[PDB]
Amino acid sequence: DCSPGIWQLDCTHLEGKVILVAVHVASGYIEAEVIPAETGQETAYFLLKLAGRWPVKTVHTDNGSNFTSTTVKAACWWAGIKQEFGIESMNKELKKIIGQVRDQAEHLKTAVQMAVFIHNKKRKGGIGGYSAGERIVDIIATDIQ
Ligand SMILES: CO[C@H](C(=O)O)c1c(C)nc2ccc(Br)cc2c1-c1ccc(Cl)cc1
Ligand SMILES: [As]
Ligand SMILES: [As]
Repeated sequence: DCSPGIWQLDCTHLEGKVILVAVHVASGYIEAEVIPAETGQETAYFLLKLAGRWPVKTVHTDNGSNFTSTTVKAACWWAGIKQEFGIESMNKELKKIIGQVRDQAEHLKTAVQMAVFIHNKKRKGGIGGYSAGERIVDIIATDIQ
C-alpha cells in the first residue's frame, strides 16, 4: 500500500533484554536484533545494516527521543535516511511467536530470529498468498522499474 522506502523501528524488552524491531510498513516484513540495552550506538549501527540492504528513505518510530543522539543523526546523514516529527502492531505479533518457540532455543537471541523467520515466511491469510518476505522483494523490484 505505502511507499517502498518507509520503515518503522522500535525497541521492546523481554527477559531484561532489548529487541530492536524494524518493520517495512508496506509489506509486514520484519528484521530484528537483540541488544543488551538501548544506546544511540546500537540504534545507529542497526540503521547502517538496514540501509545497506534495503532502500531506506524514511524511518518512523513511536519514540522520537530514540533518534536524538548525534550518533543516530550521523548514521541517518551518512545513509541518507530521514524520520518524521509525529506519525499494527506486529510487536504483539512477534512476541506472540517468540512465546511459542522459547523452549526450542536456549537464548532469547535465537528464539527471536526463529520468530522473525516464521513471521516473514507465513502465507498471506488467503488469496494472493504472498508471504511478508515475498512481498518486500516484490515491492522493491516493482519500484525499481
Ligand atoms: C555507530 O558507531 C560509530 C563508530 O563506530 O564510529 C559512532 C560512534 C560510536 N559515535 C559517534 C559520535 C558522533 C558522531 Br558525528 C558519529 C559517531 C559514530 C559514527 C561513525 C560513522 C557513522 Cl556512518 C555514524 C556514526
Ligand atoms: As529503540
Ligand atoms: As533518522
